[PDB]
Amino acid sequence: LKDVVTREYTINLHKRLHGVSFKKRAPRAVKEIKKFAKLHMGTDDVRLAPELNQAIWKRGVKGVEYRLRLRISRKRNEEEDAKNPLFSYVEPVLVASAKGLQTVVVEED
Amino acid sequence: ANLRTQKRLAASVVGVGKRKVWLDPNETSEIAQANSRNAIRKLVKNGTIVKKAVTVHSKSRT
Amino acid sequence: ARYGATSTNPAKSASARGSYLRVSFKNTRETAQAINGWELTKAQKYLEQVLDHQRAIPFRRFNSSIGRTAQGKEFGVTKARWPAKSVKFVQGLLQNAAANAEAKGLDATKLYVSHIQVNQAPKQRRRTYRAHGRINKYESSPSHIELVVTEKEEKVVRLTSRQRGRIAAQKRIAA
RNA sequence: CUAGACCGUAAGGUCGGGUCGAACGGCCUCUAGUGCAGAUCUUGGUGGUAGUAGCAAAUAUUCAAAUGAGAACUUUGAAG
Ligand SMILES: [Mg+2]
Ligand SMILES: [Mg+2]
Ligand SMILES: [Mg+2]
Ligand SMILES: [Mg+2]
Ligand SMILES: [Mg+2]
Ligand SMILES: [Mg+2]
Ligand SMILES: [Mg+2]
Ligand SMILES: [Mg+2]
Ligand SMILES: [Mg+2]
Repeated sequence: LKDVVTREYTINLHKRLHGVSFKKRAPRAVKEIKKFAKLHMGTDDVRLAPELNQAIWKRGVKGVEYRLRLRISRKRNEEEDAKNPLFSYVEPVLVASAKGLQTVVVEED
Repeated sequence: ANLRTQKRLAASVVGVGKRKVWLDPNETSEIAQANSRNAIRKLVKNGTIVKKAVTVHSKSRT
Repeated sequence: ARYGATSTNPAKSASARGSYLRVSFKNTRETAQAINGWELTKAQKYLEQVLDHQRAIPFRRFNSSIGRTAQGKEFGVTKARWPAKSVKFVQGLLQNAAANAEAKGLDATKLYVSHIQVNQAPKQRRRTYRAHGRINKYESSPSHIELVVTEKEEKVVRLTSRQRGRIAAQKRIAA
């Protein structure tokens, strides 16, 4: 299919961080997002925008949001590439509410 | 690069703590070439090194 | 030169060494024994899969109180590990011996690890501090590693008078 | 060094082969700091234990870039 594609996802961080230790809720949220992007785009290489990291840690280490709207852009690895030819780039989506949104495909052009 | 010395110099020159010294991440090489307090002063002047204003302790609730 | 016992043709062999290597001797012995006798490219692919935890190094001698894994299944074992530091050192020597082999003119596709040997290098000494003002040794167990890659290559009977006569008798009553 | 050989009940002696590099034996006598398994023996070296016990107090780290062969840990920025 189209190796380079970008989509809109909402991730239920509530169930993924359910029961997780308080001091590692936000670091676990980072790892769950990387796992999420790996599952959806099939890329081992996942890179999170610092503004997405800021979104994760907005309410501190213990107060990750239940749902988070993400824009995942699978692209072509360049600049003296690593092993993989493709990588996923995750950046946050500014929405007043991250609820009641479906996975959609973003047109680059 | 290692800018640990430049940030300490910038704190001394500007007169703030190291916690208040902002070094431009896009000017790492130019900062690295600044090894003297005179060079730090010129970098503060042209804005490569910025004073990074105080976080406010508001009294309005008090 | 002067390796351990080898029984191969030096003309179609190449070799590599690393001495005094700061890497666990027990782990490196197991890693070496895991690729002993394998074809060279099969072992290098396998070592890459060990690095990313898809396949394991079976631990057969130095394994008391190791954990258990399903990745030991293919080797008939339950105790297997992923010694990344040993694997890096071995695959570094595999690369060198390969470089030596096609420097000598050897063919790549017929190369197999004919000899791989790990020996204890001299220990590097540190100290660890114990209860009641006691000091104990805190030692590294370094490794000497050597390996050779080789191209895969493709009574008079004494009879008594009775025995001779019986043979003659069988010949005159058989045809 | 040598599950190669021979002599002696034995302490031992001799020979072959490998390694090695500068001295050393047989016999008659003289002399002793003259023979080790032990001494919680002395000094030094080395194991099993064992890749084991563990590396858990001081609330806590995270994203990206830069550097570099290599970055959980270096630097810078962002954030907590
Ligand atoms: Mg629970
Ligand atoms: Mg245990
Ligand atoms: Mg201690
Ligand atoms: Mg013997
Ligand atoms: Mg000499
Ligand atoms: Mg004596
Ligand atoms: Mg003794
Ligand atoms: Mg005795
Ligand atoms: Mg342990």
